[PDB]
Amino acid sequence: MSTIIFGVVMFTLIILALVLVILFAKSKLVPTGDITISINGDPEKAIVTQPGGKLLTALAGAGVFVSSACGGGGSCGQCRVKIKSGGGDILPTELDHISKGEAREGERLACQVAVKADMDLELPEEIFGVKKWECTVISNDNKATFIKELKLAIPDGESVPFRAGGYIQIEAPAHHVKYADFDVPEKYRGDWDKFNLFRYESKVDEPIIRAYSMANYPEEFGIIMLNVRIATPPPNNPNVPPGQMSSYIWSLKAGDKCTISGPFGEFFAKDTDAEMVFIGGGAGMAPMRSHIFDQLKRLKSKRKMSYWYGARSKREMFYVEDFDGLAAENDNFVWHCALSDPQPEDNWTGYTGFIHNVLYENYLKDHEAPEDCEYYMCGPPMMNAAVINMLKNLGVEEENILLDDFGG
Amino acid sequence: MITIKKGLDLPIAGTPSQVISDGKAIKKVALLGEEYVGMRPTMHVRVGDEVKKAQILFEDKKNPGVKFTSPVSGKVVEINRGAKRVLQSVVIEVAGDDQVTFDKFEANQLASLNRDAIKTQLVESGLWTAFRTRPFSKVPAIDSTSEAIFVTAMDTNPLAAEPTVVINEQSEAFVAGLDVLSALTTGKVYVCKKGTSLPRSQQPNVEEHVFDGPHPAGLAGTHMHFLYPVSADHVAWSINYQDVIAVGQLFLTGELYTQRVVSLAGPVVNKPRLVRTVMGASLEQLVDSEIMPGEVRIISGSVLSGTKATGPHAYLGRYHLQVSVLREGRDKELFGWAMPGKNKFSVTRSFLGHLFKGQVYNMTTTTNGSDRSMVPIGNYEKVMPLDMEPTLLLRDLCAGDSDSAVRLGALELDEEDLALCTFVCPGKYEYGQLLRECLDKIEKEG
Amino acid sequence: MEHYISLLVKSIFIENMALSFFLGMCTFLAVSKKVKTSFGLGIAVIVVLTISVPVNNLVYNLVLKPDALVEGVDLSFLNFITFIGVIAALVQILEMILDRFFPPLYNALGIFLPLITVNCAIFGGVSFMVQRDYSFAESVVYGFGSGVGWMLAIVALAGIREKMKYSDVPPGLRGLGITFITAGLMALGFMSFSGVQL
Amino acid sequence: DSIKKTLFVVIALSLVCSIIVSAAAVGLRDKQKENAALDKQSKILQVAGIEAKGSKQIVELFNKSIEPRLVDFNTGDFVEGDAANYDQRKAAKEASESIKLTAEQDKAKIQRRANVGVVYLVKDGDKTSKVILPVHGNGLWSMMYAFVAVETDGNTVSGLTYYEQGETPGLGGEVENPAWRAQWVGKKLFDENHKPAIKIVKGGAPQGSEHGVDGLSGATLTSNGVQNTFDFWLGDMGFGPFLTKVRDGGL
Amino acid sequence: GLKKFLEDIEHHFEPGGKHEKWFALYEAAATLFYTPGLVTKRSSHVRDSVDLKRIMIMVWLAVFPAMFWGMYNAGGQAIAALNHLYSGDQLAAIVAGNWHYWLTEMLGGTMSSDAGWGSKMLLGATYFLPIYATVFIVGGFWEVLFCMVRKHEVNEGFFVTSILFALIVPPTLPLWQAALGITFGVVVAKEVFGGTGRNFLNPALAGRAFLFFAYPAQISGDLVWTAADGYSGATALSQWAQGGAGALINNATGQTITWMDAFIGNIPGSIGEVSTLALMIGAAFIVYMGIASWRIIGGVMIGMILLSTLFNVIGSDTNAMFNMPWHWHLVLGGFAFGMFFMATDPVSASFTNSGKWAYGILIGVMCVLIRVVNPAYPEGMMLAILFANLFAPLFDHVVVERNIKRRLARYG
Amino acid sequence: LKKSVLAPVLDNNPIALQVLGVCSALAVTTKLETAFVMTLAVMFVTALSNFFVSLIRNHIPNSVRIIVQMAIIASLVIVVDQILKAYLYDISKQLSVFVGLIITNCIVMGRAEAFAMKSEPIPSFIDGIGNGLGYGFVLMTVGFFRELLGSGKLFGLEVLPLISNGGWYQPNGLMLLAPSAFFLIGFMIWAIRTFKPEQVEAKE
Ligand SMILES: Cc1cc2nc3c(=O)[nH]c(=O)nc-3n(C[C@H](O)[C@H](O)[C@H](O)COP(=O)(O)OP(=O)(O)OC[C@H]3O[C@@H](n4cnc5c(N)ncnc54)[C@H](O)[C@@H]3O)c2cc1C
Ligand SMILES: CC(C)=CCC/C(C)=C/CC/C(C)=C/Cc1c(C)[nH]c2ccccc2c1=O
Ligand SMILES: Cc1cc2nc3c(=O)[nH]c(=O)nc-3n(C[C@H](O)[C@H](O)[C@H](O)CO)c2cc1C
Ligand code: FES
Ligand code: FES
Ligand SMILES: [Ca+2]
Repeated sequence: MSTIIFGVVMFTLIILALVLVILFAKSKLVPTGDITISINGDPEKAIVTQPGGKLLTALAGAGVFVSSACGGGGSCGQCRVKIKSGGGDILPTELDHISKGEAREGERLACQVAVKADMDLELPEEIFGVKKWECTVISNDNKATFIKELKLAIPDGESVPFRAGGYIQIEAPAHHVKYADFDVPEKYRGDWDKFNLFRYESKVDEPIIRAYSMANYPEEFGIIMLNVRIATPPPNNPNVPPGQMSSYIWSLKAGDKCTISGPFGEFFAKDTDAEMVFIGGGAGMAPMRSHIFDQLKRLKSKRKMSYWYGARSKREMFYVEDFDGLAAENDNFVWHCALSDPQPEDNWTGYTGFIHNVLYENYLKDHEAPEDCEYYMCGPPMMNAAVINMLKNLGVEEENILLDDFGG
Repeated sequence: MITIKKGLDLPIAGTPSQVISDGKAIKKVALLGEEYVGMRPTMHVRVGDEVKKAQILFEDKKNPGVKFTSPVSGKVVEINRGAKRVLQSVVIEVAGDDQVTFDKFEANQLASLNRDAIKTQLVESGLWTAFRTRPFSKVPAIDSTSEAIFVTAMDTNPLAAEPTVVINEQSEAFVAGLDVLSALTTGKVYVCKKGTSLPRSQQPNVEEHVFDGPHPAGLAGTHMHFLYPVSADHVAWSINYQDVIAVGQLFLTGELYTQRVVSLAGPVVNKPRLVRTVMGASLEQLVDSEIMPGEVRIISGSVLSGTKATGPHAYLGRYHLQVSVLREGRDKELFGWAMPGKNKFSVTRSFLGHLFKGQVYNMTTTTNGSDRSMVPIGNYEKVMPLDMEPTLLLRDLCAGDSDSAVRLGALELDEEDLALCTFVCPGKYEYGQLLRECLDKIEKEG
Repeated sequence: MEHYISLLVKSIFIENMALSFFLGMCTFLAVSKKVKTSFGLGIAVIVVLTISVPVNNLVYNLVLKPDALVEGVDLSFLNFITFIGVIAALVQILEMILDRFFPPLYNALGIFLPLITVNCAIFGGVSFMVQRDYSFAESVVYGFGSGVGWMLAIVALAGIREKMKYSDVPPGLRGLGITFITAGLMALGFMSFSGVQL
Repeated sequence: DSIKKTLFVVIALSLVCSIIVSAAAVGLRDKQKENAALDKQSKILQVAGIEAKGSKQIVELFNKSIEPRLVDFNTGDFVEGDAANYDQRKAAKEASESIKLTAEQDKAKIQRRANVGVVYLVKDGDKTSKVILPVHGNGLWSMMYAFVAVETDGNTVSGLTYYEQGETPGLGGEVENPAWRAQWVGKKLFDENHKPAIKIVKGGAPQGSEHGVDGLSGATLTSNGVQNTFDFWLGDMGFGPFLTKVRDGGL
Repeated sequence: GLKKFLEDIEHHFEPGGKHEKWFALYEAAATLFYTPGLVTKRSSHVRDSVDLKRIMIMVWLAVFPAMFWGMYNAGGQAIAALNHLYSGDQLAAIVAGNWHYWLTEMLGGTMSSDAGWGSKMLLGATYFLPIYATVFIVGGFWEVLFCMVRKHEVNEGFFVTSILFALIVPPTLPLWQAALGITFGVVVAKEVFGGTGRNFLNPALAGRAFLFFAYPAQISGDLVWTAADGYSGATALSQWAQGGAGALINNATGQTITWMDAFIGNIPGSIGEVSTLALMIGAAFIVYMGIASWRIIGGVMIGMILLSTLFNVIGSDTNAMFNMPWHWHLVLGGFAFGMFFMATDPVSASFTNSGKWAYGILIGVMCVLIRVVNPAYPEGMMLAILFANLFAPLFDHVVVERNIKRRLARYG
Repeated sequence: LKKSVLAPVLDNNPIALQVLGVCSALAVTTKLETAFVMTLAVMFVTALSNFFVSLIRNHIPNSVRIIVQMAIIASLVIVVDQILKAYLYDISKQLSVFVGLIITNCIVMGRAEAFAMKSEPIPSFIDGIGNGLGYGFVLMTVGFFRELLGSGKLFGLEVLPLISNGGWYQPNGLMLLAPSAFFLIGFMIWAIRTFKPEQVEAKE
């Protein structure tokens, strides 16, 4: 027992000496003081956060909302801030989301920035105009087999200032839903009972946000109209959980309430004075209605326009009366739709097949200059990639092709 | 002076007699759309429209303001479009004598012209396309400006014409063009020439420089490397002597001067000589009756760097000042790779040909081997005089590394700068395309 | 004069820590893509080894050696804990002090300190020093030489992997397989100093 | 309640870990020492000709037969001490009890020799059968240690064993080949004039020779090590005076 | 009519045919006899005459004098050592016990002392040709297998690889060991990196290092360098180490080894490495043509001479290898073989003219170092070249980093 | 579940995919005895460290987490070293300095930090066992090949008769030297990513 006591005492004293040395070193060698963040010039009013923390979290701390999609981490890659003086570096998500796109001015993804030193940023005013709301559902009904028109009423009579093509983000809390509470009419009950779709159920236990595209042009006030497509399990593996957000929205009915974030922005129309060609499909009728209406109603422009929507039947087509209410008096607007395989109850007398074979054959095949036009498209992954292939084989530049991926 | 010691003067038969003789009357010209790098046309005419000299044919989307006009009057006969609907040529059939006229000046007014006036007249006449910026060898923007403007008063290409023989017929237009180019720059104008004397200008910033040696030396790339090294923050403009004559004539008479003097030479040409011709003329009519019976290849430019002119490409390029013709070599020979070749040219010393000095070869379009991997035996170092590491740079181009290539010196180069490295490669690599891909990636990323 | 020259040359060439002793191969194989990062990591390794081996020699000879503190007591089972504690503490205090006082040197090397804060290279260095029972000057020279040899090996591997941009490796061997084969060939190369008794 | 908490946590964890470690380390020292001694005991019993398996028989036969002794190299007679725990490897390092050999004396390239060495007497009843001497020398890659059993007459060899070496597995690591080691049975170390006369012959040795052992095939440089270590340790700076005296008697 | 035959069946081997699997074997056999007959595609309408086939065949033809002298010398040393030991009816039983000997006597030769140059070259051929055939077949198998599975065409270089590996080995090497060595050299050192032009080591030297460390007794010692049954003799770099220049003696004959004997090549050793004169005759031809690098050769010579003279100056009384001058290092062992044909490998060397000097200097210095201060190995050429093959890229890095600084100053 | 204990064997291998623990795999695989002993030791130490760090995950000060984790790991490997010297002395000497290098073995601290600090005590034990098993897979395979080919015996039991002792097999020398482990591990990675093309790395 002469050596055991020595061993215990020496182990304890050595570990204690090492710990105390490290604490004494850190006590004098790590800064910890006042750290400011001065943005968009310098009205000295700034965000004073302590040196420990993260940038976009420090920004969001005081009424400044940047576009985030997965709570943080770097999946989407739209948290782009101007860094005039701060951390000078590039981090793994910068290589994947702001890939090379050389930024000499300095525009790094805010997620990866370190707030330890002092920060000097530049943030455009369009970030400062975003707001949260509490809206109530006016109606929720099918316009196609798996598309629903979620209309919300912005309170106070105040309305959202946005531009055609922008997107809100929808907030939903922890909850439970089941499919047998849905308002699917009798016109659309066929396919649901055929795959036994009503058996599915879901529940999420955390907060979630997914982005949705407004389907009304800005001059329509006090309303945010959205077209949602419910994301059920794919037919190959129907065991996996269904979509948790898209299923939540279908549960809502008139008299509920929903909460939304301010106007985010991308995929805007240009003013080149060129011909505009719109190709929509699926739940992509939302950005196309905002684009076609913003031009004919508010801007009153005389650019040559066109719209080509690709459905799967006549039952799948919606907004058909509104568009003909536009083309009838505005003679510089024309629109066509093309059913893939119409059921014999349709008796369709127009076009068939996919839209890239209907757009090319009827219109682009005999066109004087296909490259001079502007192409705005928004649809499923199968339609998006099939058209962009066709447009490139016609000599069109990726600067004339505006695409709106739905992030999936 | 500057003396180039690393290079190669190609021994090839059919060198021309430097005497300017008249040429056939051309019946159709064309604008080759695929020689302007990064150019996406916006067509202003359709098939069947009649046009005038210096009337816009198309425009550039990626470069706003730049106009592409017609070399002659006449009438559009055809527009050739190829894979993925790309523009190949806009062919005009010569007719009528209508043109567009501009302002005229005197020879003493030219040095005091305004730079924006000069720019507007050049862009309107469509003579702005004669310029090219290093790096990326593109047509300059309408708002940009350069400190170094290089005049190519020499040519060391194989079977090429001597500039002085042509400049001594247009001395005064050459001087007027040099004065306009002295007024158009914010720095200096470098007239890169050989030892012989040329018509000279009395302006301060215009200055002459002399180069001697084999051919890497008649290229604007070596001139820039040795007088005004280029980078991303320094850009130089390049032009040749015939375009300077064109500028002088435009500013001296108010009309466009669309003539050329090309050299019709090659191992199969019956009478190689200097031929007067029009810009963008038809090579299949220019070489009519001046070739030997057999299967030949017609080229617009050098055999080191040119454009095989067949079908919709059988027209003289914009930056080309000669036509080369040579046979097509499709013969197979027993153990030809192992035979002692007395009539075989090489940079190495493996064959018996180098033992006979002064021998000229009847070369053809044969690839003397198959495509293999790069084994460096030191041939690239023998034919490149610039201060670079050719093997490492060419392996960076082969592998597809753009960032390393830029550090190794890709931004100084052009396709004409690696034509000789492509020439002497045992693995039969083509380095012009690899460097164009590297420069495309660079210009896109930034 | 010459007893420390043979030790340095031996530690650098005759017994290379990366290639002959197989110490620190995870960072050696993972962080050898660019010569710049390899140079930085090698300099950091040199510094940490040169600072760490003499301190542990001193601590061992003062407290942990048999009969060093009191007669009849052997406290030499604490070698592992003492050495690893000293190494970790020194690395952490180093990155702190360079981060606070020399931001240039910190962005130069202190970025490569979080990797070698617990490394088989340094632990094996101090362990072989214990085995061989060096003096203070011999510990300094051995640490410096072994760090320099490790740096040389890693910079050579990085140069080879930069030259290999023109290679065409089968897809199953892209990365780890071809790096292991490259390191094996480098070991065949360094097997030249086998029979040298220095 | 923050630094207090940190110090309390680290102190408690250190107490638990140190108790466990210092209890495990001190409790097993005796078993570790026996595990260290048994391998050398077994090797000596093997070279002595005695067959034994298991710790039981190893310890029994070693304690009953082998009697270690301390021998002073310069004088060549026994010196008192605790020979069972003497450590010649470490005694050679300390300059208090070592010497530095001249470049002419250092035939085996060991550079240092302890003052006293330990030998093992094999006893049969109360009489001495033979003596086992530890010798070592330098080969091409390593220092090779050996055991050699000399008979009572002081010349005849009854066995040999190389219990440590690092030479190439099938070129010079054949000093551990039993067919090679069995060539030493019967060879005479000294001649009539009492000279060192063991010879490792290159290219085969004549059958019947008393001083000749075959060399290693393709390892003349690990065969030189054996020859040098033997002509050194059989010299006057090694076991020469001791072997002369035991030849006179006194065993 | 060989030309028309190869043209009719070409459709069978291009995509869509029944024999599309054997395209790489048809292309390698079609392009051997006849040239492809191809024309340029783009923008460089005339090409040089040189290709990889001539670059490889000029190196393959350059080692023919060394190969023939090696066969002659192998046979001569074998016959002399045989007649040294046996005579009478016990030499006949030796000759009838070895097929290398009774085949030599059956084809017309003789094993007696008075055998001419024809009987010696025949025995040397009986020793050399099986090794070369085994190496060629086994290595070509792996080469064609890789090029087939990866769907490529067969690059050139294996002619040189195989002939060099077959001439740097002892005359008494077992055939299965040669097979394993050529397997390791081709597959592990070359083919796994992508083929010709894409590796970083020397494949022939990598295969010989595999055999030296794996089976070290068939490539070392005194029983492998004179193909005589029962004869044991030492070479001259392992006789200088044990006694100096006074120990250079030919035991089979009892004659001293002069300097001319080592230059001409009347000494035992690896098959083709013995004749410095023949090696020079070939190296001058391939250095004139511009294939081999006189910068690398000059660097190797500079390093060897400098380190040799330094060792000669500082001196030592125990190590007899300090006395060896520079003109003895040149003619003994395989220094000339490695300096002329194995260090000048374009792919394994440096790519810069200022890095080639350092590459050669490192090779020479390491060779003399392993020769002198390493007790275990009698030479060091395969290990000094393998060692410099790793640092060849580092010299190019230094040079090109110095080049990049000149460009940023706007002077380059 | 068995998922966590059997995935690191082929799906997520420490040495083959997550590179960790190469220093001991290159060194101890000359003998299948030493390979088995090191596998058992690594299993034991990683499992116990995961268990204890997961127990104390809540009260660790974040300023000195590394000192606490290294204290636990070093105590464990010290008692392992003491146990080895008392009951397996033959193998303990063969393991020259790699018994104490289980401290700086990367799998131990990797599993302790990445998984033990965030999980319950019981799952961390199975995680450590699974990582030890995945390590031992490569260890035992490389040791099998090297020991069978380089010396003709397995576990010290003669399987191929050596020519020196009167047999037919001549053993290979490289298998007992440094470079052969690199080649064996590289070819094993080749074979693994041949059957499971999920793990093939990107084009560049
Ligand atoms: C600017 C913008 C505008 C948008 N506008 C619209 C719009 O107007 N309408 C619209 O509907 N969407 C729109 N989106 C898309 C939106 O972000 C969501 O993708 C959509 O609302 C459905 O989300 P979700 O919650 O169902 O996704 P999730 O719930 O994350 O996934 C749903 C689907 O994934 C499957 N899935 C879940 N887990 C797995 C797994 N482990 N493996 C395989 N499959 C799995 C489910 O079975 C289901 O089919 C827009 C996106 C952006 C960026
Ligand atoms: C040769 C033949 C009929 C078929 C190949 C089948 C075979 C077993 C050969 C393996 C050796 C090999 C791959 C050599 C490549 C190579 C070829 C084919 N022709 C060459 C031609 C000239 C110079 C070098 C090479 C060269 O180096
Ligand atoms: C001068 C010259 C020397 C060569 N030396 C070798 C050699 O030593 N070993 C070898 O395997 N191939 C050699 N080769 C062939 C070729 O370079 C070899 O396959 C490449 O090293 C493989 O990429 C040589 C080729 C040339 C032209
Ligand atoms: S959420 Fe992906 S970047 Fe912030
Ligand atoms: S095990 Fe390789 S670094 Fe610790
Ligand atoms: Ca000793």
